[PDB]
Amino acid sequence: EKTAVVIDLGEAFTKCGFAGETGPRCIIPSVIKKAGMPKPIKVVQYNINTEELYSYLKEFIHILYFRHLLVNPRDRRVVVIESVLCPSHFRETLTRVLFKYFEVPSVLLAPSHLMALLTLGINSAMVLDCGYRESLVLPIYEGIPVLNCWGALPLGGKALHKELETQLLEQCTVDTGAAKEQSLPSVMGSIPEGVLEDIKVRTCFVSDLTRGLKIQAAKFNIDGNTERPSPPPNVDYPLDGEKILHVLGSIRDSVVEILFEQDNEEKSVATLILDSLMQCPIDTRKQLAENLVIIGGTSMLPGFLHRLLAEIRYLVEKPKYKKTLGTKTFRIHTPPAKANCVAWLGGAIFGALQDILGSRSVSKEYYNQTGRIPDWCSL
Amino acid sequence: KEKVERDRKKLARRRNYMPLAFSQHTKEIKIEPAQAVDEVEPLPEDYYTRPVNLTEVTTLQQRLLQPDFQPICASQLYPRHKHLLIKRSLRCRQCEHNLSKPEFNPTSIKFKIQLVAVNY
Amino acid sequence: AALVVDNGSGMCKAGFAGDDAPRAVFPSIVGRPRHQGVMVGMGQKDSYVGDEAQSKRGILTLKYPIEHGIVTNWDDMEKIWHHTFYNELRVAPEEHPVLLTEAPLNPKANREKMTQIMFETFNTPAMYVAIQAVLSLYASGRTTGIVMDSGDGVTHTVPIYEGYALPHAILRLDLAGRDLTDYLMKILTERGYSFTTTAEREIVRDIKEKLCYVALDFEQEMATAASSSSLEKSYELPDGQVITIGNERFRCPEALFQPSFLGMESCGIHETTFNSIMKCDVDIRKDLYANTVLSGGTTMYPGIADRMQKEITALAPSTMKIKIIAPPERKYSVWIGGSILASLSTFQQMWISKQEYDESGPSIVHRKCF
Amino acid sequence: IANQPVVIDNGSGVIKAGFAGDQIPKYCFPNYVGRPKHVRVMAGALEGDIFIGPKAEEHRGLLSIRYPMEHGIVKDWNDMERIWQYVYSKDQLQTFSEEHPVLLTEAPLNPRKNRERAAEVFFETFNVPALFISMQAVLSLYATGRTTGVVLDSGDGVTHAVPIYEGFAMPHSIMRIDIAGRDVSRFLRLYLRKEGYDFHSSSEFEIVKAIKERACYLSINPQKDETLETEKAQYYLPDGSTIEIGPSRFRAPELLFRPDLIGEESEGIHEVLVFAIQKSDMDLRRTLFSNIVLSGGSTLFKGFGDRLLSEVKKLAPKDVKIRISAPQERLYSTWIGGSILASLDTFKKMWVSKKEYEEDGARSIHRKTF
Ligand SMILES: Nc1ncnc2c1ncn2[C@@H]1O[C@H](COP(=O)(O)OP(=O)(O)OP(=O)(O)O)[C@@H](O)[C@H]1O
Ligand SMILES: Nc1ncnc2c1ncn2[C@@H]1O[C@H](COP(=O)(O)OP(=O)(O)O)[C@@H](O)[C@H]1O
Ligand SMILES: Nc1ncnc2c1ncn2[C@@H]1O[C@H](COP(=O)(O)OP(=O)(O)O)[C@@H](O)[C@H]1O
Ligand SMILES: [Zn+2]
Repeated sequence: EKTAVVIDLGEAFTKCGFAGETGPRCIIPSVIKKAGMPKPIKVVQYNINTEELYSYLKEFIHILYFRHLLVNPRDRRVVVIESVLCPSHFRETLTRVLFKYFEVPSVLLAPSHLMALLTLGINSAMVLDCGYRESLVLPIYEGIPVLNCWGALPLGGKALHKELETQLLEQCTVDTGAAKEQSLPSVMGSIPEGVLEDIKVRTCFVSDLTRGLKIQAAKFNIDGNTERPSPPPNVDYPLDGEKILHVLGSIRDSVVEILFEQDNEEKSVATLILDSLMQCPIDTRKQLAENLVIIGGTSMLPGFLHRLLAEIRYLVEKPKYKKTLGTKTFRIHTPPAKANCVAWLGGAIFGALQDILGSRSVSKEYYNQTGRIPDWCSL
Repeated sequence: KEKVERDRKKLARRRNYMPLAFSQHTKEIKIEPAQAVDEVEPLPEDYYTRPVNLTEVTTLQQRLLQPDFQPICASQLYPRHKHLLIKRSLRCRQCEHNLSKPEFNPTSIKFKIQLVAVNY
Repeated sequence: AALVVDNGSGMCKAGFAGDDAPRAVFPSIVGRPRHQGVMVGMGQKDSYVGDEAQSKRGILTLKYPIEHGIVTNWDDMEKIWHHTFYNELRVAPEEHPVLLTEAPLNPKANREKMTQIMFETFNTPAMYVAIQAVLSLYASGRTTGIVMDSGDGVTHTVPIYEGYALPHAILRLDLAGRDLTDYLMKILTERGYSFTTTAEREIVRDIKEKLCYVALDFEQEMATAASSSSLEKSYELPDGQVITIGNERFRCPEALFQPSFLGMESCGIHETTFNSIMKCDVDIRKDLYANTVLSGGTTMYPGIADRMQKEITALAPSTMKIKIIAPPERKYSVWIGGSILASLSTFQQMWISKQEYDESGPSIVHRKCF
Repeated sequence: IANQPVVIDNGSGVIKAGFAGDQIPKYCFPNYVGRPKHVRVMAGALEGDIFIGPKAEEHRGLLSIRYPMEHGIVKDWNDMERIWQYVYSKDQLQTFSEEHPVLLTEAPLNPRKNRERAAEVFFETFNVPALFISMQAVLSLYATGRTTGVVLDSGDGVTHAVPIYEGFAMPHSIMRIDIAGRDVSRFLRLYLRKEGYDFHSSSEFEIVKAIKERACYLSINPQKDETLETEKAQYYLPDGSTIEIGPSRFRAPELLFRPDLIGEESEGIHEVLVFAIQKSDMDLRRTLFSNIVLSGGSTLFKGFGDRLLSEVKKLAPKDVKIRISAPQERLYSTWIGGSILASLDTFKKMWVSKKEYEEDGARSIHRKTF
């Protein structure tokens, strides 16, 4: 047998490499540069025609299997990591591309949350997945994902990128280099997603709960006269060479707060753990609480894990969660690989198990015969 | 253990003896599970009231090229080995062979079997 | 060298003959997971059993294989016996002969199919089925006297005088520990604390065992429960959440003494014990009043013996002296009897062999049962 | 006071109000409190911080929906007081609560604290002449006009099966499971995300309930419809955008009849009906199968009666007549029953007067319930 390849198709970035390795070999933006198109189209797009999606995935998988990885597709197996409740037609297409065009031996559709649990070694743990599109949580108890007690909110990368763009356009101060030393607002109508992502990573950080709670009430201005903490210094960011955008200190520590803002509904990234944990079985409560896992690149943002764990323990004392989750000890697990590449590492650890892989995985001979991929929906 | 269990279960179904007890039925490796920290390290108080040089911190593109330990600072970021390129050979569905390349494709523009639509 | 294996509906007590207490005591349950179409993680057992299923209650649907001392699912019971011999006891069933326990006045198919498995599946050298009540007397070193062996599955009253049992005087009542556990859920749901799932029912059994106690005067206890909050005790769940059960503490075990609460329309555990003695011969009644034994874990309720004495004394004549026999080890009263029986050299002859089973069939058990 | 009594159904999803004289409930509005989604500091926004029923439906996308009652139990009492205050508003009824007496319809086997607090509010906050808490099941029979009948009342919050024979309800044969219409709405949202349409917001949960109510058919065989390629019927949203539901349409409400699929440990809607009949005495079983009544909104699913009949038949004994008599007004059946009950002169005796509650104590409401 040969070392099975692991792919993990995401909206922002795709993880790729081989099984039984310390981390992924290639990690790249999930896009393709088609002739005529100035900006490259995104390879994973939900709610489009199958033929157009088929062509994009055919183009992308080709780049992964030749330019990034150097190996024959037909020779060795595949371990496709994809999140639970991934759209039906997308997963059906992705398999149909691998089985028909590339003619792979067998694909294994592992849920990202159960794979993240294997990397630690613990059999039972709560898993939060703060991705690009949606920040999803799914309790895993001793190998069994509990779909009953699922939770998701659109407070990921996309929702954060959009919030940054909005704030920058309000307090817009750019030095074009054409008598634009004076503050010039909205010279460009929209900012490209590639720039916004680079600003987010380098400039913006996650504030402490004490400082963050003041920032929330400050921008609200709820019958108070200038009750904001002192912001960090303003950082100057180059746009397309000559144009120098002066990023305000307030924007850096306020952009993140949309994730941890209550917004009346009581629906934050913090609340989603406690909302799910309260809905879980009464016996499983204390085991899941003690074993928390924080995957996804959105949680890589500096000082996110401290704010989350703090915001949890504050929301615990709130009267809604005070009865059930009152006297619970919330402890976070530190996975071996980085927060972005926890999902991938599980699939590699699973891919190394040649004996179990072949049995669980769906063979091409079965797919060609039936034409029915197994899912958590009815058969 | 699961393979042996699945094999034993499968050969029992294939036999179709209804689990007939002819003979008597029935070293361990134990990993310690990772310890959960009570409080994760907070964001350093330096980040508050300090000028951020965009030269010192690394962009996403150059962060992600070193995935095993993608470092925020530039001083940590080490140079990775150069990525090897591929020499493609085409094979059809109905037909067998089609075209291919030599064993010394480095500094060579020769095809072992030249085949193209413009050449027929 | 011989094995005693009590097949109780609540807990399966198994061990070696001659030993003081049973070696392995685990809850008699099979844990099948609430699996979706999503793939399962590693270290996955298709069906968990006993202490393993008791650890992994959260996800697994707990299904008791024996219902009212009748084996409903035999495939499940086979998996428990496989966990009993091979894993729990660490002994081959082919080597040692196995003594099992059946409740009195059970269906004939139960004893028939029980022994068939032991002889064919496990290939045991000898197999003897015994009445749980008959064994329970040996524990107290008493040949004479009636027993009120109330289990999780059933409660039965077997009067035995001078080492001779009265079969027609035997009375069976379906009211037992599991019905009380089911009753306790309903009245806890009336207070506020809702328990629905099979895993939650197991937590309600832990609440029952620890807090619940038998009241001497129920009407007097309800008056004190209403006025003062002295009887109200707190219990911590597996979750940090704590609950204050209140009057429902002593309301649960009352159902034993008056089944009207459960709504069975039957005689109480006190009244059935009296009725059984009255069905017996007039002469021997004296000793049965003097030697009334309480066996099983449904007679480990704090102050059942005091309430039992009071209720029997009222029904029984005034001149008679009513003594209730409550030994410290009531839970293991069925097994400890089995250990004494199996050890005795006389019992060596009473064993049913494979040769005897092969020639006659499984019907031989009905002749050599009791 | 002789003035006409006000019937009010405490439906988790939709509360139905009106006078006892009316043949149908004039005022029935959704049971949820509407507050502005964005925390309003500024002027020119939604004022009051309270939007109930038709006002909420108008400005739905702007507000944040919070249901005060979950699984037939009141979680937030402050919210429920505002809802009952809106029942006695200028919008609906337009009367004094102090003048007219009241009839509540609490689900069976609810917490006793739920009934006690419900009475306290209606006696203290509103100055009611008299109050009477009743079972939802018992009312449903008055509406149809038959004494005997099992009532499978599938509401939004709770689905319960109560067998009543010749005006006698067996309280032990009652069966209650939490998997109701609201859970079907929750599971449909999950399958809609599996089709690739997110409804993350609490306002966006309301349109999932509308999608369910509009287009969701129960297939007689679920396995055949899954293999068959769907039409993918388009539904139009409030904004104007179209969504192709496809296979999610039929495999969402299936979770009523088979709740193990998602991973919820419950019996199922076909099972609770049969179990409730089988739990009752053997003589009545035939008549209870011969008289089944569907109540509530979570029976109006297209081909519910067709599936239930088939699923009941295979579980029920062979060659037994099974008549599932659904009225045309299933959603409003529970209220019509109360409206008839309230009109009768016997109701005058049944309810508890305000002075009675002050003198007798707390028990007064509980003891007069039945
Ligand atoms: N200390 C206790 N106090 C009250 N109830 C108890 C106590 N211990 C156990 N119980 C209850 O009574 C039952 C006793 O079961 P036990 O361990 O005696 O096995 P069993 O299945 O009843 O066996 P057998 O029928 O042979 O006696 C338990 O299932 C539990 O519900
Ligand atoms: N190393 C990093 N540091 C900070 N932010 C990151 C880092 N890597 C990714 N991110 C951000 O978090 C997001 C993570 O998305 P990702 O989990 O890779 O995608 P998906 O959820 O589709 O699998 C990216 O879109 C990016 O904005
Ligand atoms: N026509 C319909 N088709 C399908 N489901 C419906 C229909 N009407 C109502 N429902 C469902 O039933 C619920 C109404 O329950 P309802 O009968 O008001 O309960 P209750 O008896 O507790 O008042 C709605 O919230 C919805 O989920
Ligand atoms: Zn060809």
